[PDB]
Amino acid sequence: TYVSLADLERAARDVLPGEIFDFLAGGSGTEASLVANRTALERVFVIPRMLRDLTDVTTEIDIFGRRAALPMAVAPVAYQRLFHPEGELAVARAARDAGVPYTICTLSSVSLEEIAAVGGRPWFQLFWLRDEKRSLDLVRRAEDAGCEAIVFTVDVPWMGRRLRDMRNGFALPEWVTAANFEFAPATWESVEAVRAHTDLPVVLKGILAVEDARRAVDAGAGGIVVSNHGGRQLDGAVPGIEMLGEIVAAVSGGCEVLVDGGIRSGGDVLKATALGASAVLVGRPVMWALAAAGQDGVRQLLELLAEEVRDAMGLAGCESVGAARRLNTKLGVV
Amino acid sequence: TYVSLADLERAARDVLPGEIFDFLAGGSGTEASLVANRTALERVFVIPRMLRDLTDVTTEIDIFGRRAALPMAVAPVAYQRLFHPEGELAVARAARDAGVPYTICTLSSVSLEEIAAVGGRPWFQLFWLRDEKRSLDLVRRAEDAGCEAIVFTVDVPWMGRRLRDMRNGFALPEWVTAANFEFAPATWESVEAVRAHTDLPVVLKGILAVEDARRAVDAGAGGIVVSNHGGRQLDGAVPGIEMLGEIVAAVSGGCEVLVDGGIRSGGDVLKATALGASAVLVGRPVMWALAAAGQDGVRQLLELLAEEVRDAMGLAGCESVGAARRLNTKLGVV
Amino acid sequence: TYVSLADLERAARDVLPGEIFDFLAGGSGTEASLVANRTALERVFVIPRMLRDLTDVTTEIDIFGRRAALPMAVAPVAYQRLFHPEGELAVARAARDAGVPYTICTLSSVSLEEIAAVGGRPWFQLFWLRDEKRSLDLVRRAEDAGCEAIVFTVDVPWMGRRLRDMRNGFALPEWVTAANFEFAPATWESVEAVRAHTDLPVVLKGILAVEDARRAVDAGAGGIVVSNHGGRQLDGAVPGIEMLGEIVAAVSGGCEVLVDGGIRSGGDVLKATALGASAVLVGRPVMWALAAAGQDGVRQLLELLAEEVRDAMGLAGCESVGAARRLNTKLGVV
Amino acid sequence: TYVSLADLERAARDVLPGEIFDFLAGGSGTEASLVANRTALERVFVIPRMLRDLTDVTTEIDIFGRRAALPMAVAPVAYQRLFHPEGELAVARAARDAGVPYTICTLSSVSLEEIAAVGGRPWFQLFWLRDEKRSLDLVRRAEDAGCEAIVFTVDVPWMGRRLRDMRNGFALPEWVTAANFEFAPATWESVEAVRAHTDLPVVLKGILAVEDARRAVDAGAGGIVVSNHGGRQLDGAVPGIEMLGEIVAAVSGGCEVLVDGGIRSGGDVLKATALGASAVLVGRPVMWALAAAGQDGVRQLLELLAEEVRDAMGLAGCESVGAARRLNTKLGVV
Ligand SMILES: Cc1cc2nc3c(=O)[nH]c(=O)nc-3n(C[C@H](O)[C@H](O)[C@H](O)COP(=O)(O)O)c2cc1C
Ligand SMILES: Cc1cc2nc3c(=O)[nH]c(=O)nc-3n(C[C@H](O)[C@H](O)[C@H](O)COP(=O)(O)O)c2cc1C
Ligand SMILES: Cc1cc2nc3c(=O)[nH]c(=O)nc-3n(C[C@H](O)[C@H](O)[C@H](O)COP(=O)(O)O)c2cc1C
Ligand SMILES: Cc1cc2nc3c(=O)[nH]c(=O)nc-3n(C[C@H](O)[C@H](O)[C@H](O)COP(=O)(O)O)c2cc1C
Ligand SMILES: O=C(O)C(O)(O)C(F)(F)F
Ligand SMILES: O=C(O)C(O)(O)C(F)(F)F
Ligand SMILES: O=C(O)C(O)(O)C(F)(F)F
Ligand SMILES: O=C(O)C(O)(O)C(F)(F)F
Repeated sequence: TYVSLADLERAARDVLPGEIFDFLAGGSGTEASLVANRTALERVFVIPRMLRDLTDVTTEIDIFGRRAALPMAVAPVAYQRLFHPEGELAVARAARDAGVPYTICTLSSVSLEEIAAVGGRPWFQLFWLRDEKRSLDLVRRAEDAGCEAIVFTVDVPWMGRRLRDMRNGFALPEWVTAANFEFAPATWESVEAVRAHTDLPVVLKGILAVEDARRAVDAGAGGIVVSNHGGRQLDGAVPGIEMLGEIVAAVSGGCEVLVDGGIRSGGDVLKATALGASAVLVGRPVMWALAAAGQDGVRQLLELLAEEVRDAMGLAGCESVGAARRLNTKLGVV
Repeated sequence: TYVSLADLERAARDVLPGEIFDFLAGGSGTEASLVANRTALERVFVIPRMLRDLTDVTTEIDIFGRRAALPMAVAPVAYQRLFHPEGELAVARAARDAGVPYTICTLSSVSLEEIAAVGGRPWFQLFWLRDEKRSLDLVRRAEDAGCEAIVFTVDVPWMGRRLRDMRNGFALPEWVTAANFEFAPATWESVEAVRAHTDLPVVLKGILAVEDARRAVDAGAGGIVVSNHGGRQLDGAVPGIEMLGEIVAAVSGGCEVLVDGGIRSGGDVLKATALGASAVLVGRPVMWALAAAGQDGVRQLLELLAEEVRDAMGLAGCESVGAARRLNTKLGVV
Repeated sequence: TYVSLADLERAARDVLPGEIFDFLAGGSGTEASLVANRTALERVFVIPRMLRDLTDVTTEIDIFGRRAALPMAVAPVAYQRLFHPEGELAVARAARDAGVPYTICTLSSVSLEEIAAVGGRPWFQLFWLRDEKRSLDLVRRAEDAGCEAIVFTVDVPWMGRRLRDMRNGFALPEWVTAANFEFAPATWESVEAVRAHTDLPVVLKGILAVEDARRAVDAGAGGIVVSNHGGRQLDGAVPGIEMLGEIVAAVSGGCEVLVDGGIRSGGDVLKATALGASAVLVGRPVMWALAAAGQDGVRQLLELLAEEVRDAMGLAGCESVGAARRLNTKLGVV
Repeated sequence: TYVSLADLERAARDVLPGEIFDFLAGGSGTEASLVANRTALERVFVIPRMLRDLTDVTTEIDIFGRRAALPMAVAPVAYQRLFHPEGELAVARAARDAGVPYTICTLSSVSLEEIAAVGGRPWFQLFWLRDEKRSLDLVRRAEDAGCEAIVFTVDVPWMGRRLRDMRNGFALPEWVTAANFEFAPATWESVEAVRAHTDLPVVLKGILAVEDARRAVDAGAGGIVVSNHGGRQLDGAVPGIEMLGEIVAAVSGGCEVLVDGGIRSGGDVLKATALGASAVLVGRPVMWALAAAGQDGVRQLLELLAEEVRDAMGLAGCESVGAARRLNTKLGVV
């Protein structure tokens, strides 16, 4: 039985080959931004409210035209067959059963149409490719397969410097491939080409500057993910959680504002929502659960997160996610 | 001989079964709010005054119509027979003899009428129950038994996630019961029902938001306890000591403002009073003393705390608790 | 050869009996204020000036009508025969030869007249006693013996709670006595009685509140020492170095403003002067040198401190102590 | 293969004699300013921009009339034959081949004319000497040999207190000499004498006070290096990186503003440029590479730094160094 997300990390570290654990856990450079994602959340404290009606606490949200069971989605994580033989299918089935959106990756190790066929109203994460037409074909494939949003990753003009992977000489095993089939820097022109090619909401993942959040709204984005890519891209990039409040104020409801990086409990979800997030993404912990126990492991993680989110909301006096967004916070020292 | 409260923790850890020590020591979740209660006090420094008349230093206060020997009461702690066979009776006798109020718990392991019969003008802590009538009957029982204040706990719509207890599989031994005999979320309506049912002062324990402190005064509370429940409820809730000054300013004398969480010396009592508290509650250390040496252990703890409070007040130039409330503080780094 | 003051602490720890080392090193309570004296200095960084004339760097100051070779005096430390058989005489001889004022203590283990006969224009530290007439007789004795200033300690209405001493059961050996022969709280009336009884400058040692520094000037003090008594009195009292700049601004040249607590190098002297101190006191390191090597040890400490002060001043562009007081500082993180 | 600058430090520590490693690694006093150079950079986080054109990312700058391949130069480091038998010639050849300026030192262990003959448009670092005419002759020698800038070190009126060197009894081996052949405090008059004696840009290295940066522009300096001399001069001097933004604002383009101290990656270069630096100097890491592998080691270090600078710039949305200077930063906690 798992009682915290950290139990799942310990389980995944036991089972996975070291170099695959390092691919999953690592960040770029000195890993300063990886560590800072955790430090930044640890410094945030919630000011809970008391004595409110909790007859019908609900953790549901409406986002991108669908009800979701929690203010959370599974982050895009490439090559999930690295962690378990059922890879993306195991995670997508558990997310569907939990009512949580799952983000299908451009670098999925099972084709996007197979994962979409699991059901659950999934999203699709796009990398812009040197061949533009391939990127736009991926968007059309995702839409035709029933994906509900395009999560355009805007912080990977190229992959960051992953020193653990370099030191391990890590490469994909022969049995893991990019099943949808290189990176080209995306620009605002690329965003507009995607927006013109689809009716789905376009969500820009990897925004940290306030001006880029404003420009995303002006560009017609339906959402942004405030994110430093889990500390895997620019080493020294500010954590998303440290930019979130300023960004939420600047867009002033013009798009959904998600955040990711280091969310490791329902209490962390509560902190993100109190700082103004519409929802969070969760990356590494979902893969820990997949490595530890496959689909059932992911189901147990999502049940644990749902319990922790409900617990934290009610302890803070919030019968709905909207009420949680109106909580105040205080920075402290750890 | 004990020369600090930390000597009592070491003694209690030696004697108690591990799972009972963990029930006592633990907090919710990652224990971030438990640790932060200590960090927050450690960052506060007092600016002492010199050269004042200390002919007649007194640590007494008047609160809820009674003189108390120190600006301190024993916090409500459930199930004290877990720590010593005399449980609540041992603690209540020592508190009476020291002139300190003792808070009888709804979850006491000796009935509230037995503990009240010890004397000492006790308080009574109320949990709101699914059966409302049971809660209101408890209030009437407490009043009929001579309790002087109703300490309504407002931060437990349900118990937080106590991971040590889950991991230990902790349960009450067969020989410990709730001797007054489930939780229902309390609301402001519950507060009003209690206020209408009693002539005693109603004290809301577990307030952290400034607006909830203001509303408590408007609701007719005679006091509040600024508290995160010793880090046992919302993991990530701000420490009470970090909200205390703002709350004292907002209520501007409209009710007594107590604080708890991490008070471990007379110097900590002085810090709380300099931040504006009327009095503190002390929880875990009283149980350490009870575990270590029963009634005599509690007596020794209260004598040590009285000596440390007198010492700190006089070293800071304060002949009375009111003067201590006018001290200034400075945040520092530890 | 000693190249830092920390070499002397290591040497003194080797030679002294543990309980005497603990009497010297210890503070009150949890030792939070003892540690904070060091943390507070470590957080201060100097902004040095370049390209100034350093033809004739001088570390001298004029204070209380005498030239001193450094902006430093030996702090009052009781019972110096605990550390070396020559006790106060060894320290006073080395201070005289270095041109540094030495503070003779009320609790000296050699009589104040013997120590004054060493020469060197000494100061005299006064404790107010239950028998007032004894305190005023001490002042007259000190003046008749040629002491140049009365350092009235205002932060010891009684001794703080020295837990190391309690735990060690420390007591003075039979061969160490208060050779000038209990504490009574001093008040502003006591200050005025001393000021009326002597022509010497009265320096109030142990001021931390800005208002008490202002009142000291109004009371006719010639100086104050901004100090928490080396963390030995109120545990949780702010470090003097954290109050110094505010106090220097409030008195606006109306008296000399000294500081002590944790000065462990010439660079620390420079930080204190850049924060506005007229001079520092140094306590524990002088006793380390005395324990390690007697008079010659103290001489070596004072020569090392003089070299470090000259080095730091010149590296910061300061040909005089007055120029060092005009340096700016920046708080940083350690 | 080296994947970070820290790999080179480990390699250099293996090969060098301990006392030479300590000469290289050490700082003055307690090494507080040495450590603070790293802490200060670790606290700075970059706010990267996304979706910008990265077709032609260039790391080049124009400085002192020459194009440089990176916003970096090799800092002046005395006596490079201590680290490798080819000393300065090995480093200068690698810097030339990488397109990076190399600063020839007054205390070079190979004559300045030999090092200049390597090519690469070098700079020359000047110490002011007791015999002024020797300093001015050095300037003329450097100019006649083709050096492009005079880097006048203004923070060494004398050498700081290097406790590692004292404790090791470090001295130059007989086979290392000052091949160009004592310190005199330099003043603003010395700066003017140099400016009058040369047509080359004069760069004042070791400025930390804002007023001294302003005065440097007024004095006709072409640049300054904001620097605490790698923590080797005043122990307790603020890190240059903590003064850089204020200094850049005060000079408001009147001279080039470089910074040094603790630059250990391309990400650190990016932080310095986002705080407004025109370029950085790098000291110790260049010597680590020289010790580890001679000229080829330096080449590998400079190739690694070039890759990290390009990577960090592009990940932050910057196609040029000028764009990197317009990035914003946020202080965080580590
Ligand atoms: C192993 C791994 C692979 C990832 N692959 C992608 C990817 O292909 N596309 C993308 O937009 N983000 C990718 N991410 C970033 C995540 O979507 C997410 O931003 C980061 O992991 C969130 O932080 P968390 O892992 O701390 O929860 C990846 C993360 C990891 C750990
Ligand atoms: C073992 C334990 C049981 C407690 N039971 C109750 C309770 O029944 N009702 C309540 O209002 N608080 C309860 N508390 C909270 C305390 O009253 C108090 O808020 C917290 O312990 C104060 O902090 P301290 O222990 O750091 O002094 C309990 C605390 C502990 C440690
Ligand atoms: C062992 C010891 C004894 C002291 N005795 C006295 C005293 O009799 N009177 C007094 O005013 N201060 C006394 N002090 C305080 C010092 O004068 C000084 O304020 C404190 O030691 C300064 O800090 P430092 O030791 O960190 O340099 C004593 C300090 C120590 C360590
Ligand atoms: C061993 C050593 C010798 C140095 N010699 C000189 C020197 O002769 N002249 C000078 O201006 N700076 C000298 N410096 C300072 C460097 O130019 C530079 O300011 C400092 O090393 C920069 O920091 P970094 O080493 O952290 O990169 C020296 C530094 C070291 C480590
Ligand atoms: O973080 C990852 O591993 C990634 O997002 O898939 C990549 F490789 F594109 F950068
Ligand atoms: O902290 C406790 O253990 C408590 O307050 O008694 C409970 F259980 F109600 F939450
Ligand atoms: O700090 C000391 O030991 C003292 O100042 O001498 C005392 F005892 F008076 F408090
Ligand atoms: O830091 C150095 O070692 C130096 O700059 O060369 C010196 F010696 F001049 F101070």
